[PDB]
Amino acid sequence: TDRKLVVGLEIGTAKVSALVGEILPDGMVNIIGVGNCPSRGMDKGGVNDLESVVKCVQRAIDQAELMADCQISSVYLALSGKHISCQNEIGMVPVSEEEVTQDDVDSVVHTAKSVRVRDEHRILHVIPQEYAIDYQEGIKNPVGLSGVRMQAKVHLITCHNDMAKNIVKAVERCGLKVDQLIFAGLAASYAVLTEDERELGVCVVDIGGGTMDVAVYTGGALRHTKVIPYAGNVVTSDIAYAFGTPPSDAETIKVRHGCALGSIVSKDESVEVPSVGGRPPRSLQRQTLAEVIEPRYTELLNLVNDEILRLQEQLRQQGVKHHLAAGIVLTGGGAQIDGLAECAQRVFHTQVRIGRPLNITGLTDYVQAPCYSTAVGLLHYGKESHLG
Ligand SMILES: Nc1ncnc2c1ncn2[C@@H]1O[C@H](COP(=O)(O)OP(=O)(O)O)[C@@H](O)[C@H]1O
Ligand SMILES: [Mg+2]
Repeated sequence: TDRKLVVGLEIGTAKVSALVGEILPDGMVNIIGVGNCPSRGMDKGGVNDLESVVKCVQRAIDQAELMADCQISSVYLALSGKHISCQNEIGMVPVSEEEVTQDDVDSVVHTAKSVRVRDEHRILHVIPQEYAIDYQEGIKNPVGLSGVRMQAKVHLITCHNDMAKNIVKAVERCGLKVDQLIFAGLAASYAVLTEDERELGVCVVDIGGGTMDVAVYTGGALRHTKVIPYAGNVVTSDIAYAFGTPPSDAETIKVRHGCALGSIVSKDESVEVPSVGGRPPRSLQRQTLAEVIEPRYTELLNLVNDEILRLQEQLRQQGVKHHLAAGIVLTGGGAQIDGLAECAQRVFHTQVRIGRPLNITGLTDYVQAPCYSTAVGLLHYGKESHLG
């Protein structure tokens, strides 16, 4: 008769995004409300001023609430940060009456997640990877099948206990309930990935301001989750230091004229820059600016490439699919720079594409930017939370 709504909120380093979407019978999300606000009160270490973030959240909430003609009461909250980690466990149970029932599934996943976890961490996501019923490896939906012993591979995403307290207080002080805390990198791949790319094998890199969220899917299952604490802010620091310009201006010139490949930028495109110390403005070439951006971006993607390969090795020792036939998907705000899909192709030596949010309709023009990957992914994750 009506409409099922899902609202996602991302309190980022520079933007606070609130998205309102309808669940359609398709499985697509009809985005009917957008809310943007400059994220005031958050360092990269986290929240430094609660009252500022409360006004920021309710501002973004009020705009999307009015644009959608609804009443937001609960949200799906994103969560980024340095102290996010992962681990993989393996459980095994005797199959009840030699036919896999739901209680068989629930206990083997329970015995996998009931393990010692990284010092000062709690389980944020319990994601089963695949099941093995009597040496039929790689089973996704195993309920109903026959067998004696069943193995389950479960992927655990863990986070520090306190790293969410501030942003939960911020949202709760706006009269809103937190439906669930979602890892930002997880929601990102929910938005930019197709299901066949997970089957073929892919690696998503959510490139924000302070973190690079990396997820690796092989054989249709999430294999790895890694947070690298170096992103677009380190690139901005290079421009501010290599040219002697305020970081507020180094951020402007990077988004306005930056490029990850000095190979493709012309020699006659010249940019102007305000200098520090009240000293006269300087004039540099777009190519020279790209010659500063390229070494850092290459170094960052090599950190991801180094993480992909050593994971691929350990997967080879375990007899699990490992090849990334779908390639690399770079997403996030830091992935929107020119020439990046080409700079990454020289690093990973495979197909690279810049992914935007998928599977959406309505106000798609407002959230089609790769920086909206996490925000849209909160809508899809919450949609899957409903139908289940
Ligand atoms: N057109 C662009 N070119 C290069 N970098 C960009 C561009 N747009 C945004 N960025 C970078 O992306 C980062 C912000 O991405 P975002 O996903 O909003 O961060 P977070 O996930 O931490 O909130 C900033 O560091 C910014 O410099
Ligand atoms: Mg982002």
